[PDB]
Amino acid sequence: ITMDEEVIFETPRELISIKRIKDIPRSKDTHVFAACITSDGYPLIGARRTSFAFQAILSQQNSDSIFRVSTKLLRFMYYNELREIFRRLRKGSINNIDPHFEELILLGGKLDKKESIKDCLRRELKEESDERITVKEFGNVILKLTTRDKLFNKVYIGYCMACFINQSLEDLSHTSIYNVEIRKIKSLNDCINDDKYEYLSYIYNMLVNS
Ligand SMILES: C[n+]1cn([C@@H]2O[C@H](COP(=O)(O)OP(=O)(O)O)[C@@H](O)[C@H]2O)c2nc(N)[nH]c(=O)c21
Ligand code: NA
Ligand code: NA
Ligand code: NA
Ligand code: NA
Ligand code: NA
Ligand code: NA
Ligand code: NA
Ligand code: NA
Ligand code: NA
Repeated sequence: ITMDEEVIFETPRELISIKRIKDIPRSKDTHVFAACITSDGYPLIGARRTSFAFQAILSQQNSDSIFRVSTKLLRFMYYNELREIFRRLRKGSINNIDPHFEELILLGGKLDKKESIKDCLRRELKEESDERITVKEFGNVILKLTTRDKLFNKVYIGYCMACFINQSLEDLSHTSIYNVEIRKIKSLNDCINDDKYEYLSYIYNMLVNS
């Protein structure tokens, strides 16, 4: 990708614009994402601990005696989340479930006050991986990600850089991860059937092949 191509991807849930920019803004809480490449050359992706759908559902409750859920969202939730919703009612079965669902996200987080971009990336990578990810080298390319969530009608902005890390894929793939932010770190190329695979793959390719 050249300095001024903008590419717009669409999935059943998201529209996302990816555009190469020169500098990251820094205001209140800028969001910075790490596209991590392992020592053995694998692109990494996180499975968010809480799905976007279950986060939203929880935020929509307003009564101790009423629980409300759009059934369209059931296919975008984890097993434990579905169990929590239906734990008291316990009907025979439920419909529209995807047992393969995972909420794929680039690792990363919010920029602190007067925190450098690279320090933010190092710190968030450490927090989200239980101290198991360190950065050998940062890439040059900076992408701005603009995402519209089609289900909730919200727009999000973040910025992404490449992080070539010291760890191998296997280094991050024996021990389960205990974060409140992340339930798994895995190879993006183990996720070919995910709604997000095409645009995440594009991000990695643009960051390393430009
Ligand atoms: C709640 N939420 C967060 N994101 C993404 O996650 C990034 C950070 O999300 P955040 O809302 O800024 O902080 P949070 O993780 O504590 O919620 C955003 O820049 C978005 O990329 C989300 N992305 C989509 N498509 N839908 C969502 O509901 C959503
Ligand atoms: Na941001
Ligand atoms: Na049952
Ligand atoms: Na149902
Ligand atoms: Na299920
Ligand atoms: Na999905
Ligand atoms: Na994304
Ligand atoms: Na590390
Ligand atoms: Na290591
Ligand atoms: Na998806």
